[PDB]
Amino acid sequence: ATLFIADLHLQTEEPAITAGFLRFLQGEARQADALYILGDLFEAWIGDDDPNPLHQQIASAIKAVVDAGVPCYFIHGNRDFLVGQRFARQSGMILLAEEERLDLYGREVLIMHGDTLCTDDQGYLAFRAKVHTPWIQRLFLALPLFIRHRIAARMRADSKAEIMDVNPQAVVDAMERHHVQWLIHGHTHRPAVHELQANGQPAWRVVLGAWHSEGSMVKVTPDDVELIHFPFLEENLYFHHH
Ligand SMILES: CC(=O)N1CCc2cc(S(=O)(=O)N3CCN(c4cc(Cl)cc(C(F)(F)F)c4)CC3)ccc21
Ligand SMILES: [Mn+2]
Ligand SMILES: [Mn+2]
Repeated sequence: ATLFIADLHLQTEEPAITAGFLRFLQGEARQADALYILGDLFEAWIGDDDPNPLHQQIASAIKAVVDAGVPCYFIHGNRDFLVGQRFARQSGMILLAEEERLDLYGREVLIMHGDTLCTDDQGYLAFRAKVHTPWIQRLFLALPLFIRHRIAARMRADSKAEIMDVNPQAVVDAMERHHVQWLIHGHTHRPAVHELQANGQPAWRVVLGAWHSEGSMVKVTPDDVELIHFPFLEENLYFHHH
């Protein structure tokens, strides 16, 4: 089985999500054929030279899965688009492009984070165009770490002062550009299975859920596609009247 997760938004202020991800990496991920992380693994990223200890804890936990024989892949999200090759080497993950076509047990599946499908939020897509410009990234990464920390903290507070869903035609355009009947993405935080038509045949868009109160993953087997929700920590059972 191949596993897909996204929108974990890991941060030191949310240790329960971190503990759930570590339990997921030590358990379910070890039995998988592969693990794909489709963006927004971290709530924020200002560069691989960030000494945030959470980054090294996550990197060593993913590396343990990679050392256990499970290849791990990463597609950038809107929050952690600055994740680079330094963290990829520390974690053993392979960085993929914003759109990838996979062969999962015979069926061709398109994977992406999903923010590029939300073409109705032109305010966001302008922001995305800027921060994805290579010379803007090189200039930001050259700034000192404490400057980058203060830039990110101010932009988060300013953005805090409602995620737009995908555009239906953008979905059709992507699945026809890649000639696929299956699409998996996250970003929108609306876990669902949508039926549509692409390339003159029925197609399906599978959406991952954010790790808010419980975990979320998509499991693709040769026999089916599964959207699975599970608790973060081990919910130890313990023991009404007639
Ligand atoms: C809609 C959306 O996605 N948002 C909204 C707010 C937000 C903050 C983060 S962040 O905290 O992780 N961080 C990432 C790197 N950022 C950056 C990068 C570059 Cl290349 C140039 C610049 C420059 F503009 F300062 F030059 C700033 C600083 C902020 C991530 C995503 C988002
Ligand atoms: Mn997200
Ligand atoms: Mn996102």
